Amino acid sequence: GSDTTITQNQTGYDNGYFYSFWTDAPGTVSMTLHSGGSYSTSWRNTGLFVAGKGWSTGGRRTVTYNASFNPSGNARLTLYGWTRGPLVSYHIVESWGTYRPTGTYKGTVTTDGGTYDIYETWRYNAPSIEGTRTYQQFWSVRQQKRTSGTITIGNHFDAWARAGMNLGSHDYQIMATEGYQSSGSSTVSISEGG
Repeated sequence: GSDTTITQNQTGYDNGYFYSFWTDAPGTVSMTLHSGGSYSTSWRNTGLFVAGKGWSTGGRRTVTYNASFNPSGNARLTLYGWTRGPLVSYHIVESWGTYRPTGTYKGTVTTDGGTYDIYETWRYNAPSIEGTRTYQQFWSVRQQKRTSGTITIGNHFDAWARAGMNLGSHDYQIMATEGYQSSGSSTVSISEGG
């Protein structure tokens, strides 16, 4: 055999790609690690989770992904990442389930054949790569859903910066499946390149 299925919070390297798996509802969600930059998830009556593959150090890299994205309920297909100093999490949302994420609207960016709404939100006393903290979240949310294509990440970072949304030093960067409650599955493949 050889793919590996995991169910407990962890990060690591699998098949040459960084991966992260996090949930507050152990036993209700799992992640299966495939060749290269690919993984699957499955969840049933879950709490909160985020899982994906990518890079332990994020940056402006152009990336291309392909996904099967099958949420029953609230979920997102996202290029997701973290920075420190300042501590920030960001989300480039390509698709979503029942709910389309929003926040304080700060403009749009048109890139990779689509137009994205830019938002800022704050999280208070929440889980983060630095423990329980209060910090900013940055968002680009596509105006129409898609489940494959290229993301020129630098274009998002630049647009955020024009709106005063400043990033710190990069920690990890993954093509993530995010979920809140309900059930579903995904299979996601990510790679550098256009």
